[PDB]
Amino acid sequence: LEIIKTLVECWKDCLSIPYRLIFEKFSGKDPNSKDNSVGIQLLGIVMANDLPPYDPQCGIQSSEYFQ
Repeated sequence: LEIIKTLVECWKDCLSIPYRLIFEKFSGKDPNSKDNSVGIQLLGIVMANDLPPYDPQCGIQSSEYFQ
């Protein structure tokens, strides 16, 4: 996570932040799995910078994403 944080923070120039894999990280079910933690932490990293969440024209409708 630290490596990725510095990677994103340093190259804020040509990095198309990819969703539709962060999404599946926190789009889990089965409330007995610490598996959406990775997606939450990745979104927290991307939000630690000034990077907009969900960058609309990259996939899923905002409704399902944020739900």
